[PDB]
Amino acid sequence: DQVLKGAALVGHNVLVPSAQVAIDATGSAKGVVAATSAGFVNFEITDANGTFVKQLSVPASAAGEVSFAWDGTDANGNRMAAGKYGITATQTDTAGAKSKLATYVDAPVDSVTIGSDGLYLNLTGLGTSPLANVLRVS
Amino acid sequence: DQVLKGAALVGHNVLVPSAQVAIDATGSAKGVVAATSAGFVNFEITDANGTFVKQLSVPASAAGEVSFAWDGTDANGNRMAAGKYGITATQTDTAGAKSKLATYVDAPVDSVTIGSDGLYLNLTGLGTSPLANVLRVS
Repeated sequence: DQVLKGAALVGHNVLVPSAQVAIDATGSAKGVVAATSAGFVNFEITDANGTFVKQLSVPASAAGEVSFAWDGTDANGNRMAAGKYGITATQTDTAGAKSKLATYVDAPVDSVTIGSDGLYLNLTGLGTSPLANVLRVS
Repeated sequence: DQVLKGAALVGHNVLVPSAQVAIDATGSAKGVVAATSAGFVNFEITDANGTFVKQLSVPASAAGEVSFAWDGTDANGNRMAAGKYGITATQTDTAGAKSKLATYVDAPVDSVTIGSDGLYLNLTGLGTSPLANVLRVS
């Protein structure tokens, strides 16, 4: 099946549901979230223990997709260590109503592996992901 | 395309990436998370403002899927109001290393709608979801 030819993903970038994002030493982690109303969404980055790292805010013209991007630095301008960081997204509509939105992280498909348990994508920085958890190639 | 016959989803349950879960007045919200190591995972339920509601903990024989279930009550045994609640999952492996895991919520596909923007699933309690964000029918 092309459930095999999904090897064409190798070399490209994908969007997968992830509660965390990753950065190397050069920096930058991007992704998107689906806003259900107009307003703004605040993306909070925490560390291993759960310590505050940085916070981003993005306006939302109206319901729809909304992108985010972390430069890999803390609120104090400091470049954080390469590794995986937790990310939480909270929406606030025009009215003040709050809600948690699912985060989708963008990552490069370094390679694909086909083992006994099906086909898996080896996402750079993030790790492993079953071909299926993919939201789309963007 | 059967990208249309995915109307067979109506009446069944699906697993979709969600940062929140929902409960009616009778109760119960379930879902799953993919543990990357053996240990335990703690699911924390928060409210609209972000107030603590309840916390669940589940052991993990080893890397793999792990299910969760909230009875709709707070840590103090109180039945919370019907509605949407935020859920966060944190893994702790045998060693004490912590990590945030992506949450997938199980919800009944009340119906399917096909509009100008493609086909959408009307998930009971959660709301809307584009056919694609679905992880699988379970």
